[PDB]
Amino acid sequence: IINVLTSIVTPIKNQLDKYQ
Repeated sequence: IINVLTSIVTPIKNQLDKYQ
């Protein structure tokens, strides 16, 4: 679950990174 939750955060955080 934790690595999976982090697997969900991965794209979102990088999406933000790309957005910023």
